[PDB]
Amino acid sequence: LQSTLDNIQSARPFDELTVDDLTKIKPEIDAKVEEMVKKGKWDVPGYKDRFGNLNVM
Amino acid sequence: LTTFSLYTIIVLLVITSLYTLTNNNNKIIGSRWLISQEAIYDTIMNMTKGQIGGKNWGLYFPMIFTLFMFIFIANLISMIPYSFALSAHLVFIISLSIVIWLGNTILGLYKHGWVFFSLFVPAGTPLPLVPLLVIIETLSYFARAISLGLRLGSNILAGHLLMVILAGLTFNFMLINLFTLVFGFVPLAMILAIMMLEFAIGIIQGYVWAILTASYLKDAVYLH
Amino acid sequence: MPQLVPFYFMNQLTYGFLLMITLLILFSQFFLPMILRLYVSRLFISKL
Amino acid sequence: ISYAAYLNVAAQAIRSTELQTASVLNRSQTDAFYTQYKNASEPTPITK
Amino acid sequence: KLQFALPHETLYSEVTQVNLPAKSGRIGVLANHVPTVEQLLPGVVEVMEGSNSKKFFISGGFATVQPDSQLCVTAIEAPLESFSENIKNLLAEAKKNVSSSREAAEAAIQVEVLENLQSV
Amino acid sequence: DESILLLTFLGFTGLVAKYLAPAYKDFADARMKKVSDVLNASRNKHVEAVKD
Amino acid sequence: MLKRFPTPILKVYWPFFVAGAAVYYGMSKAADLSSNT
Amino acid sequence: MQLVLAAKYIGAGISTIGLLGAGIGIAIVFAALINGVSRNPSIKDTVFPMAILGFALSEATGLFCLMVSFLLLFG
Amino acid sequence: MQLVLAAKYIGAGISTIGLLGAGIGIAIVFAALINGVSRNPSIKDTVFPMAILGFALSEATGLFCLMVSFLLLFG
Amino acid sequence: MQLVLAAKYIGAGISTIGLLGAGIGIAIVFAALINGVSRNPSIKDTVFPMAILGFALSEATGLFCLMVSFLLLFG
Amino acid sequence: QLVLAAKYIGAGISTIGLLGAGIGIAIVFAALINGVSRNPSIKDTVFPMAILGFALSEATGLFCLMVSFLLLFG
Amino acid sequence: MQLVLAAKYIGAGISTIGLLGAGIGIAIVFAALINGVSRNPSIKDTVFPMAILGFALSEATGLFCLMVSFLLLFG
Repeated sequence: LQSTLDNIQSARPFDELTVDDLTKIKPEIDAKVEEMVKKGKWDVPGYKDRFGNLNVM
Repeated sequence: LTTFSLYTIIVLLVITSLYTLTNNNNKIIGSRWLISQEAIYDTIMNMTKGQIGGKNWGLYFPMIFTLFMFIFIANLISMIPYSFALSAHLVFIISLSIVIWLGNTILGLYKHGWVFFSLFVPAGTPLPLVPLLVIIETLSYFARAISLGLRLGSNILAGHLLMVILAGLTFNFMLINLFTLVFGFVPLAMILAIMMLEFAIGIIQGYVWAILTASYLKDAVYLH
Repeated sequence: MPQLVPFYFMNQLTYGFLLMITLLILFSQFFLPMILRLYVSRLFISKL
Repeated sequence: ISYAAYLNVAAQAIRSTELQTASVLNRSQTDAFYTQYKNASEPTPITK
Repeated sequence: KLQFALPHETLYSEVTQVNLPAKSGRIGVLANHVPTVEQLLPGVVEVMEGSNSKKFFISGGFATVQPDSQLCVTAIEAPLESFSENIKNLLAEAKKNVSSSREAAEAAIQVEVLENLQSV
Repeated sequence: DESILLLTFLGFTGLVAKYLAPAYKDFADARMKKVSDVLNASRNKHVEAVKD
Repeated sequence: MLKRFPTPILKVYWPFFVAGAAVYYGMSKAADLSSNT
Repeated sequence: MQLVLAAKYIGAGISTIGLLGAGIGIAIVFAALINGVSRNPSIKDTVFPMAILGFALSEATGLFCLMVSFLLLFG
Repeated sequence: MQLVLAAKYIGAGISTIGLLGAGIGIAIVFAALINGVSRNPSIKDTVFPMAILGFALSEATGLFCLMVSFLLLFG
Repeated sequence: MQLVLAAKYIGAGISTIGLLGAGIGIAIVFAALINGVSRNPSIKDTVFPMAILGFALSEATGLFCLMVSFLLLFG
Repeated sequence: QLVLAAKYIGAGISTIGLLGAGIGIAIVFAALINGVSRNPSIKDTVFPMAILGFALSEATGLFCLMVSFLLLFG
Repeated sequence: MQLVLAAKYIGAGISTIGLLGAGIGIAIVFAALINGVSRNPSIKDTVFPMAILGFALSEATGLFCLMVSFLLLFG
């Protein structure tokens, strides 16, 4: 747990960062995006409830 | 070479910049310019999730997105006081509209057999006027082919031409008597209001295109 | 108007339809998933 | 259902922040027993 | 002058502008307004006496401008601050309840109340 | 003729920088902040769990 | 930056593409008909 | 030439008719404004910018008629 | 030329038709005023500036029409 | 020939009459918005997309008319 | 000559037909906006029907326009 | 000869005017449909087949008019 605290302290890109770097540490990122392209939607479930709906209405 | 060909190149170069010099660093926060292309993505996501709302809403979302962005950019080209729209070549816009309409008709015919023609039966009504109500549904169905195209074409072309006519007239205002030389800025301001209006109706037209061919696609995917 | 009646219709239309197929692919394969990367990444960070 | 029954249900619901006083809550509950009579002969007293 | 009266309170008895949500949309009263009866729907209500403004949450009632310019408002309970997410949790239950089943109408009223709650 | 149209375009771009550019800056800034706050909040959130 | 993702809009969009080809042929002939109007 | 010149002066008059539609149009927006403000009292802050926009769009249709008139008359 | 002089007088007449729209428009604004003020009899002082504006704008569309008439009449 | 050129300019004037209809139409869509808002301001955000949609669609018929005029005039 | 002129005149007159469709469109959209402002909730059922009504109202105008093009070009 | 040929094309233009009324007619039916359904939330099942009939009859006057237009134009 001490190591876990150190690990977030030594790495936390909370001001920005390339999405590719997140893909590199977690290729699940690119996988989930790909699964969504494959599925036939451009919805992201839960995205809308903690990030914008960005619509006129 | 060919002005039309040259303007197709300019459009491509504008669009690349919206995901290169606007999408700066691929931030997980998103660049200030790139917030616009998030909002476009979401308001058309929620629009074609509204309009067609299938599992194929996102499957027909790239086509509905490049029909948005095309019209959105080509009414920036139309704001340039010496560069003339691709959309102002009406033959490209109308042709595109009929093509999209044909690809709906074929899709509908294929997907729903000869009971595709049940789309053209509106509702239960007295039997001697049931065939009448098939005829003036098929007519209105192939009104969809040209209506969408003539709408966009007329607005953009008429707008650019309107501006050019008033600009030429305000040139000739300075050449009539000296009381008109004074207050030569007052007509220029009228053109500014119109230039604002032509920008507005061009952004409105991109949404109106993409909602109308969502409404037609609503009819085609799910009969009625 | 005479200026909007050339006979160069197919020449124009060739360059036009080439642009449509190009932009469609360009958005669909490249730039649309590049927005979807931001969304999914934001949500994954949101989860953890 | 009756308009004032509609308003009644709404008023009862409206007493929910939960931080509201007992008298409101008492005004939002009843234990009364609706006896039913007719021509003396009594349909069974369903709770009010 | 607003007469705002309730079976347990009466917060007003001159009130300059009152903005009301009624089964006729929204009505605003400023000084002499037409002397009418309007059924008040469940509401988010503003009452202004001078420029000073008081926000009320109103459980529906009646609004009636009298021809003596007495805006008689009668409603079952009142402020906007009292409204403040347990109500959302109860409303979720109420949505469930309609599925099985007066209770059908009641749960429908609960959906209406959910709209009124969202208004806050 | 078209030089009058170029004057109209110059006025138009002036108006954009006058009205829209500070507003769009404020809007863009606001949204940018919101994304950042959620992202960093979630980082914090798992850090709390570690401590628990 | 760029990462490609294959989107199956090249075999779901077959009636759209078919309409384009037919119109291409007709527009070749239309250009010829207008050049011999 | 006398025929074509006569066509300019006559044709201008014909075009002038289109302006009438915009004229009624301006009024419809302002009538809506007056009614709406009387209903709410306080809605007016929102509605007054919308009223100006509605007038302008209707007015613009009128101006299109006027420029066709000037194309025939002057042009 | 008799044809040209005639054409001016004809075209002028045609222009005059457009004015009818503005006349109706003005009335529409005033009707709304009467009903509105009746509906909230205290709104009047706020509304009266708005009313003169709406009148002027509806009338203005009429003015442009009348100008095209005067141009055919006098030039 | 003069008859043909005359007919272009006359025909142009005649077509321009169609524009009046759109001018009234635009005002009507906005009037509905104004009345709707004053009667309920909470609906407004849902309504705003529909309002813009109706504006464009209404305007389009007037612009169709204007294009026939330009097809005659310039063409 | 006279025949060529005549089709140009006829084209002008036919264009007027569009006027009725334009008023028509506005009446459909006005009713949509009033209905939805009354209900807060009618819109889901009503909006498809409103687009149908729009299409039909415009379509009558397109018939006018099609006669106009048969005159003008044809 | 020339006058008769002219009269066909001109006559067709004149005929096309009648169609406009049917355009307004259809809109009135759909407006009433919208209004009725918004009033009840539930009249619609009775009203919708009734409405399709109303549409058909209002349209029909236009179709008769169009028939005559084609008889003049093509014939």
